[PDB]
Amino acid sequence: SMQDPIADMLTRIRNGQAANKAAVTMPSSKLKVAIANVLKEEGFIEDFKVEGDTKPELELTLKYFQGKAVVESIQRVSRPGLRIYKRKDELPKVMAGLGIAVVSTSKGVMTDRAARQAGLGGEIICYVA
Amino acid sequence: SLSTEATAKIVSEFGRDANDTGSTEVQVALLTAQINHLQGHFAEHKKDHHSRRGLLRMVSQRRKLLDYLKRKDVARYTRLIERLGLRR
RNA sequence: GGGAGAAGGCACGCUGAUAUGUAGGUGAGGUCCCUCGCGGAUGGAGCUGAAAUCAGUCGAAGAUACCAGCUGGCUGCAACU
RNA sequence: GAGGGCGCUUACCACUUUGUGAUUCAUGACUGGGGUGAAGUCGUAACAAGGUAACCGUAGGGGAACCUGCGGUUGGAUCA
RNA sequence: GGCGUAAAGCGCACGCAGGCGGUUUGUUAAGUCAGAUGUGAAAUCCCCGGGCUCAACCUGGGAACUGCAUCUGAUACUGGCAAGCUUGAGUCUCGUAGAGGGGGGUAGAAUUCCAGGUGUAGCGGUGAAAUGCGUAGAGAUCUGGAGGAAUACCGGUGGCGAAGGCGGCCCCCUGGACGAAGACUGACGCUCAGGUGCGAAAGCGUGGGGAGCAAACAGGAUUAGAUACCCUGGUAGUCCACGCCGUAAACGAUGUCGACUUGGAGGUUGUGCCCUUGAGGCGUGGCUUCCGGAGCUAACGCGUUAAGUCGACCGCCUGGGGA
RNA sequence: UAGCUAGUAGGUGGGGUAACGGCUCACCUAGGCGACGAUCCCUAGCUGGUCUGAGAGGAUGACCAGCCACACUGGAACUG
Ligand SMILES: [Mg+2]
Ligand SMILES: [Mg+2]
Ligand SMILES: [Mg+2]
Ligand SMILES: [Mg+2]
Ligand SMILES: [Mg+2]
Ligand SMILES: [Mg+2]
Ligand SMILES: [Mg+2]
Ligand SMILES: [Mg+2]
Ligand SMILES: [Mg+2]
Ligand SMILES: [Mg+2]
Ligand SMILES: [Mg+2]
Ligand SMILES: [Mg+2]
Ligand SMILES: [Mg+2]
Ligand SMILES: [Mg+2]
Ligand SMILES: [Mg+2]
Ligand SMILES: [Mg+2]
Ligand SMILES: [Mg+2]
Ligand SMILES: [Mg+2]
Ligand SMILES: [Mg+2]
Repeated sequence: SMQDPIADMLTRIRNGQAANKAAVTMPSSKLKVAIANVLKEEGFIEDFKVEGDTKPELELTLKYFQGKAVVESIQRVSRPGLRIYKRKDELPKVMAGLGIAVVSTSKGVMTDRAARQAGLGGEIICYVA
Repeated sequence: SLSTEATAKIVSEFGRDANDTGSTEVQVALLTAQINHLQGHFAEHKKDHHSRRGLLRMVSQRRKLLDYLKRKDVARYTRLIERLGLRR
């Protein structure tokens, strides 16, 4: 069933990028809303919308550069079947610092660089490059 | 399977009015009725394994409503098994 | 179901106490119900009474006599009474 | 006279003993398969349509590979 | 790391434990994260050093001992509590298609046998044969009869079932499946070790049944042989009841559920709209077949019904023989 | 190896103990352990650390240092 909506978000992205789709849309959620935001700020997507009210529909506008998709890889890390938590001194960095990892912290979800500057750990949602 | 009158009668008897057609109590009475009716059917035939697999689906589904019912609200579950005479 | 009493072991008399005879069992007078007799709750008097356990005692020996299984293993044949 | 000690007496218990089990290592006439060789005898089941398509499960037969029945699969050739 | 074919998806299901879990507010702060204090012997290891001529060696201070326990805090995540939420799931209404199941009834073709008629010397079988059957009159043909099994045509990569599997027609009871609107319950969901059930054929118990087919068995042939392939016969068994057995290449050799990703031509079954302006036409749902794109793959291939791209749970694999 | 279990596990009290407790004793309760592996069997001293390894692990526990245990075999007190 849909027991992991996070992989679903990631996966809809991963496949739509692979399919040169201009955009993708999925059922929304606050945690998802926090991820579209981090992605925009790190220059991985154009923009997003949460259009809908009762059955909120989330929308990500994808991004392409040269014949390449801006998103080279995006994979789920922690997962309902095997949660991954790190402190601060164990925070992974992606692509040797290229790209980002999305982490959920005590003061919310942000990228590893941000969480690092604030000296905290949390549940590491994914890697992105 | 079940006749429109016997379902309409149960829907009246156990739901918050005539249209509460999906309440838990409603579902379990409807399941119970067909389960007990089929007691007659399967006493005879009995080699009707295919129909029984359909019956076990009704039973196991009835327990899941009762377990669901039992938690979210307890007086309604208790009242309900007494009213249908199951559980020992 | 059996085999099985398999096989093989600890007990055993006697005496006081726990209780001068306990549990039980039998069941009086009192009493009250009686639609009242060959009737009935209440009643626990008296009667009777096995084992059990704690402690003693005795002879060589306490199931002391009569009485009352020998037990085990390989195998022929036949099912069995 | 207290009290001690003593000796005896009960309890507990080691050494040891009797019946009966269960478990392990070794061994055993005879015996079932199994493996390996020297390239023996017998055949020739499978591989090609392997000269009766092949196999699975099953049951019977048969010096042997196997033959034969029932069902199933194609991992069967040939399909103007 | 893997399991379509190399070793590997249980034959299929329901399902307790168990692991997993949609979305909004609130709370809580267990898991989590941040700060500290205590602890984690020293030696060792490492860092920077000192020391014996160097170096092993010895040593000084720091690192580190990533662990634990408590304590003050953080609330995004996960969890526990409460209130919900309708888009997952389930119920109700009207309907559609179907060899889905169980039982009863019935129908017409056929083969076998018994009775009878006519009729004459062969039938039958094979590569050829012979066994066998026939002048006690077979076979061929007509008639009447008995009995069992199976249901031609339709019949189709057609349909249904969870697999096994299920086809003449009628009824009775009965399970699942899909569509259309609409209403209802309001996370009731996913998966399953154990367990529980189902489970072709052959086999087995008991009692019935017995036409046809047919292991065994027997004969005639073929053959160097011929325990066979072919031929003439033939018993179990195939059939029914009830009960076992629990296995198959039980196969798509592909576990189950949900999400996402270019396309083409069909078959099948719903239903909206359309002038059915006439077989047709365009839409929207269910199942299915074939070809293929990216990607995947060792290749063969798979290819929206994945072997693509993720996600929760299970089963199982670890060289060959031996087994 | 899938059940193990009567001082067995809990209770009231007497004793006992340097000290709590089935430590022990009578007396009530009928519980206790275990699929998160109880018992059973085979084996073994435990750690700091050692060898390997980028690492995670894997192997391992002479010399050194920390705890337990033994003292010809089994049983027992005795002194302090
Ligand atoms: Mg129906
Ligand atoms: Mg005799
Ligand atoms: Mg051959
Ligand atoms: Mg052949
Ligand atoms: Mg065959
Ligand atoms: Mg491998
Ligand atoms: Mg294979
Ligand atoms: Mg399968
Ligand atoms: Mg240290
Ligand atoms: Mg120096
Ligand atoms: Mg929460
Ligand atoms: Mg039979
Ligand atoms: Mg024959
Ligand atoms: Mg098998
Ligand atoms: Mg293709
Ligand atoms: Mg005490
Ligand atoms: Mg030792
Ligand atoms: Mg390595
Ligand atoms: Mg000693």
